[PDB]
Amino acid sequence: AELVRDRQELIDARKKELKAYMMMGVTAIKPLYDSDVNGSNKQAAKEILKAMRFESDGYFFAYDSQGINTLHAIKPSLEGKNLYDLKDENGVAVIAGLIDASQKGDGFLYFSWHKPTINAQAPKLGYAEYLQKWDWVLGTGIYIDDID
Amino acid sequence: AELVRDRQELIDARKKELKAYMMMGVTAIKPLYDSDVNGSNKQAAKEILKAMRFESDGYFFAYDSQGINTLHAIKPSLEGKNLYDLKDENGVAVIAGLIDASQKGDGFLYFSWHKPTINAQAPKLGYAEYLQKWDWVLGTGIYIDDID
Repeated sequence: AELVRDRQELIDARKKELKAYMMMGVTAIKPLYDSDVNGSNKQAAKEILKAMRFESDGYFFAYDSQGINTLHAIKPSLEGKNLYDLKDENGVAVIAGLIDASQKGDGFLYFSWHKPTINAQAPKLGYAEYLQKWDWVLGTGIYIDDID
Repeated sequence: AELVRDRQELIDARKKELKAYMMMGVTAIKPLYDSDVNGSNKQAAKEILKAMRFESDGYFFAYDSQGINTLHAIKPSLEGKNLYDLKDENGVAVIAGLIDASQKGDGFLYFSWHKPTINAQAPKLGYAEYLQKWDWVLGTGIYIDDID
């Protein structure tokens, strides 16, 4: 019960951090987002979000409501690909799950994904917010393999 | 000793957060900073940094090595003023202390400053990093009045 409690404390602290990091990304592009005329500023906002880090493994991605990648800080070759049907190694439908979490739920989803610092899959806790003007589900995450 | 220990744990957790937030701000402007030609991109970087928040009280400021404010997210009327001699209510030379912390020390300084959410002075822990190309001591902080 105690070791379980300590783990949940660590998770909850990380969820609070995730909301802060997301706020930083959303506010960093706010001048562009607010002044946008039919997508004129999307390219500029992409360049800012893809540069941002809160640690080596701490980066942004975004997908539209159809599951098409609109930006990826780590693997920009994903941009323009439809990943709606993508499943992780445990059968989690990651992209569909993030779209739904951000729109209909609390923004959070557990799944496995490439982890930059080891170039291999690892368990992650993702957090996404929906930016309706651009139809972007904008997300980031923390890796939980240290806990787990 | 226990209540002292819990306070130090809270402080250290906040210092870790501060380093993350600073990284986000530094990386958000990296494309601009890296491609800058003699200050051409400073204005654009200011607009991004002044919009960023990690909470209502979580924002950026910057001063040059002479103590001249170069950006302030909360009170932009400070920009261009020389605040090198400024002292808080406890006689802490805030601007000189941040310049020195960022250049010669560990980046951290305790001082009191206007806190947005109460529009009044409150104790703060600041963290600054030096960006030499622009001579900006770029900083942010967390308010500690809750602990204290």
